[PDB]
Amino acid sequence: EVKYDPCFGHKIDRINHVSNLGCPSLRDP
Amino acid sequence: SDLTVAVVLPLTNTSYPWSWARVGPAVELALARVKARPDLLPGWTVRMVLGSSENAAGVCSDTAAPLAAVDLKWEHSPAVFLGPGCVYSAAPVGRFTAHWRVPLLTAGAPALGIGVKDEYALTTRTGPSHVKLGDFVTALHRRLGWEHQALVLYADRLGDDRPCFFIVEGLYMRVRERLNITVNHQEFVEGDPDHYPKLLRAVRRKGRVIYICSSPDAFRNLMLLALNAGLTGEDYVFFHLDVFGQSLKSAQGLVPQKPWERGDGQDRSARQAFQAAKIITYKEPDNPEYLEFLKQLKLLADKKFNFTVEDGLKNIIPASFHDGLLLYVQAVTETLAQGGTVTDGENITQRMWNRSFQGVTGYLKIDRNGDRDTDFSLWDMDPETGAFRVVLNYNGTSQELMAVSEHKLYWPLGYPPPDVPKCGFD
Amino acid sequence: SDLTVAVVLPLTNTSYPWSWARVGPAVELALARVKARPDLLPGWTVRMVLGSSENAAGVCSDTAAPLAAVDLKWEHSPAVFLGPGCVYSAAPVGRFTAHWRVPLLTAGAPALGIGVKDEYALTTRTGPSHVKLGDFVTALHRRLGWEHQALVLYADRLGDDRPCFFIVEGLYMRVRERLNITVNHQEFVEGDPDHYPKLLRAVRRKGRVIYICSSPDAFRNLMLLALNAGLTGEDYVFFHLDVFGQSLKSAQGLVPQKPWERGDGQDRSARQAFQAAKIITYKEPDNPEYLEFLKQLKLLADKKFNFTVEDGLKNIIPASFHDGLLLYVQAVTETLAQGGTVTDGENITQRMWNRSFQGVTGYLKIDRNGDRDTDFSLWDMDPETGAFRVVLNYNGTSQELMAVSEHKLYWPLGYPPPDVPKCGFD
Ligand SMILES: *[C@@H]1O[C@H](CO)[C@@H](O[C@@H]2O[C@H](CO)[C@@H](O[C@H]3O[C@H](CO)[C@@H](O)[C@H](O[C@H]4O[C@H](CO)[C@@H](O)[C@H](O)[C@@H]4O)[C@@H]3O)[C@H](O)[C@H]2NC(C)=O)[C@H](O)[C@H]1NC(C)=O
Ligand SMILES: *[C@@H]1O[C@H](CO)[C@@H](O[C@@H]2O[C@H](CO)[C@@H](O[C@H]3O[C@H](CO)[C@@H](O)[C@H](O[C@H]4O[C@H](CO)[C@@H](O)[C@H](O)[C@@H]4O)[C@@H]3O)[C@H](O)[C@H]2NC(C)=O)[C@H](O)[C@H]1NC(C)=O
Ligand SMILES: *[C@@H]1O[C@H](CO)[C@@H](O[C@@H]2O[C@H](CO)[C@@H](O[C@H]3O[C@H](CO)[C@@H](O)[C@H](O)[C@@H]3O)[C@H](O)[C@H]2NC(C)=O)[C@H](O)[C@H]1NC(C)=O
Ligand SMILES: *[C@@H]1O[C@H](CO)[C@@H](O[C@@H]2O[C@H](CO)[C@@H](O[C@H]3O[C@H](CO)[C@@H](O)[C@H](O)[C@@H]3O)[C@H](O)[C@H]2NC(C)=O)[C@H](O)[C@H]1NC(C)=O
Ligand SMILES: [Cl-]
Ligand SMILES: [Cl-]
Repeated sequence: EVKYDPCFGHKIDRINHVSNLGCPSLRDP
Repeated sequence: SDLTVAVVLPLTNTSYPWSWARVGPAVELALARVKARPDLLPGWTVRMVLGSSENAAGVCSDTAAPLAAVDLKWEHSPAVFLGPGCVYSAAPVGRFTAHWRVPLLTAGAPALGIGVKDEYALTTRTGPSHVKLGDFVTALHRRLGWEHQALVLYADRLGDDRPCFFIVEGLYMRVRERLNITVNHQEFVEGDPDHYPKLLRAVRRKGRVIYICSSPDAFRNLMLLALNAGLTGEDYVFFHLDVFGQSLKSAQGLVPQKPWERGDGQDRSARQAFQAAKIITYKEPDNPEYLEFLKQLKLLADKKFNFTVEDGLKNIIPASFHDGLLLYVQAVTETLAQGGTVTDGENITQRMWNRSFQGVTGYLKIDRNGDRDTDFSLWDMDPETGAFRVVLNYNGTSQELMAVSEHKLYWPLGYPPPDVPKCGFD
Repeated sequence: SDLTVAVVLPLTNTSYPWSWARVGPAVELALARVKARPDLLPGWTVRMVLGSSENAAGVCSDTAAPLAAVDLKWEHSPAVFLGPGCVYSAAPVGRFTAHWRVPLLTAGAPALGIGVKDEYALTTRTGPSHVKLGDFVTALHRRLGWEHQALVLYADRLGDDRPCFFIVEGLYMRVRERLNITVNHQEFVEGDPDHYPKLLRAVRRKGRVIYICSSPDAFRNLMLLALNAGLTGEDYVFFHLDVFGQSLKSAQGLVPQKPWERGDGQDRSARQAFQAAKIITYKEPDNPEYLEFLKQLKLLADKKFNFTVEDGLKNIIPASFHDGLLLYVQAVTETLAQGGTVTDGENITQRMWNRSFQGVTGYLKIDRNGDRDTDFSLWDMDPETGAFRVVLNYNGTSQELMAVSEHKLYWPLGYPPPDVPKCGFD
């Protein structure tokens, strides 16, 4: 599962999910 | 002459499937069985040193857990780590233990990235992985004719462990690794009414095979609205990704199973809608040793841990800690049996990997990647009483779907609807 | 009587703007100035203990750095941490130092999440932040009439620090915090030709005001393709997010500045396209003390560090470590001056926060959030020689755009094109 994606596979640290930029969402802080 | 096992888990918060009040007694049972077995580490006294993964607020933390790990590594120099179960706790701890070359054992940490064992070296996962859910969904689509389009909705936030994000990530990546069909995915916030028009609109514009990871109440509200909006099982199928069966009761009693029942007036409407709904869960271990383990776990947790262990799929986590711990002692025993030592993490780890084992959870297979194969169930209501029951099981090691108690996957049409409608989604 | 300063930076790899071969001599210059000043920490002997944020391969690490931090905290019990500069190094360490209640100082770690000081307590950032880029982009749109739509392309991957992701994240969040206009964002892989048809297509369907964070060569290729596809400055404007001016030489010599020049055959076509392109960078400190600092940093790095410090915007990082350190010693001096101690992290931190200071970088303001306000320049070619020069400056503390050397923002039409075309993008 070393495939590339804009949302998934980007390390495990809360620093990579502060904005969910590359992830289609409906939210923000 | 003695083997020290460092534990990093929620030592005080009892809310987690891998909470110590629940994994502690399973581990005590496991150690008791190592004593009884003269074929497992004879004469050694396995010692347990504990550290808590939880922060000041009591929830598992990306900071308390790695700090507790360093604290145990220098105070006690252990041979193996047990836990953490939270993803954000396990990722920094797992990175430490890989650098230390100390083996790590956990029935939690199911995230896609812990799967990268080139980074998470000597991490062995004896519980579920979220890529394994991708395996089930794959076998489901192949064995049902959905080779085109699926939609995935998942509740998400910041503040918890984002379990639906990591579930969906695992499903998403593994499904597109194997089927490479179009899988759309959208994140919503459960408590926000703004998102439910957006979701419903996506449901009808983005898929007919739809997977929702969310709380039971949110999944129920989406079904009621899909009904209210004319979305029926002749054209849609909604899978609730409810791996721990939060929407269901205990498989031991509580006959029957009505997730749509809430006592809120909509129970009639909700059961109509749930005819288009199926529920994906982990499989309840069926073997007799599992039930005996549960009885003993409950006794030990009430007595030595002042905790009351209730029935439910969450108990596969302490059972898998129990089994993984025994699987480790076997490997250490064999490692010592060929001149090795309890610090030969690589040798010990490879003995555990690509290996089948018999535990209180029954058959359990560790794959070549060091992750336990995960079995899944599929629930479905029959139109008669509207009660949901297991109609399909998935054996993660053989990747086979087998019908259950001669039941059939209820379809309002008679067969599954196609992932694309008659024309386009437009 | 002596103040231990723990350092966690790349101690061996010299590729980083916060590499020790570059921050080391700047910190040594700073400590020498503390000595010379009888008004800063009189009679104290400030000690430096070093740990490396970098892993076995030599790159800054989410694991080496927090391990290095714990090691320094228990061996030397320091009063302050310096660094890390990498985002993935600084997030675990910053969470550790917040838990220890030890102040942390860094001119790196510009990520949006480090800004959440309720988590990263006692973290003071004396270098650039990526939310500050959002401030500049906001002031740019307000002062130019783009209140509708913008598109952000950024080159991202896994394996490095994902600097374009964190750059874009900060821009995206702060811009929608302040303007709440529609900002589309698409990520590409630089070395993958598959993405360039996708990018070009998005450029014409998703915006006319376009920000690209990418390598200079990628940004050049995109312009050449935009020209090749009929995208001119009468209707598009491409901002290259190049904060360290990788696409430009040094502001000291190398007159003039031609990012489109490459000697590859396309230099003629590339200059045509670059007429539609402007370049956003950090601002070179203009004060005379900065140039004196550079001369001394260069000398000290060549002599005691066997490193050759070349000119360029990257030097604002070791300059900002230098200034941040003196800012801290002032606060410690004032804290001692009112009965405090060198371990009163909160008092020391609040003295540093919401405060203006004079350093080798000139005027620098730490805002209420503990982050330095960041000044930005905007480069633009005049049509005469096609050379790019600063034509606009942004003062992050006053949030002002002011014209530079009476220059004007070159527009092929005479004025900036509208963020929406005449009709829709369709
Ligand atoms: C999910 O699918 C898995 C995929 O196969 C199933 O695995 C299989 O499990 C069986 C046992 O349940 C296992 O069988 C044999 O295993 C031994 C190793 O080869 C072998 O020596 C055994 O033979 C002995 O015992 C039998 C009686 O059981 C005697 O009759 C024999 O003469 C012999 O003395 C045994 O036959 C398979 O190897 C194993 N397959 C794989 C591929 O690992 C899981 O059981 C299944 N899980 C569930 C819950 O259904
Ligand atoms: C980016 O914008 C910032 C936003 O204002 C600018 O800030 C200003 O910088 C000036 C000095 O550069 C500063 O001025 C006064 O600051 C002292 C504190 O109030 C005050 O005591 C000073 O007065 C003394 O010295 C002057 C000579 O300078 C004498 O004539 C006076 O009689 C007095 O004895 C000084 O006047 C502003 O306070 C400060 N503003 C803010 C809001 O902080 C930045 O300078 C600007 N940076 C760049 C590089 O352009
Ligand atoms: C045991 O663990 C429980 C789950 O891990 C935990 O529940 C949760 O409690 C947190 C608070 O720690 C709630 O979170 C919030 O986080 C920030 C922190 O300030 C707030 O500002 C937010 O508004 C947000 O509400 C979770 O929502 C909550 N979740 C659930 C499912 O309960 C328990 O509190 C823990 N119990 C003990 C005794 O430690
Ligand atoms: C000093 O730091 C440099 C930047 O941090 C670093 O550069 C880069 O080197 C890494 C390898 O460490 C390259 O990365 C790759 O990572 C995996 C490792 O298994 C490979 O499989 C991938 O294919 C990928 O190529 C980076 O691409 C490279 N980047 C740049 C801009 O140079 C230097 O190597 C470091 N030098 C020393 C002496 O430590
Ligand atoms: Cl945990
Ligand atoms: Cl660093």
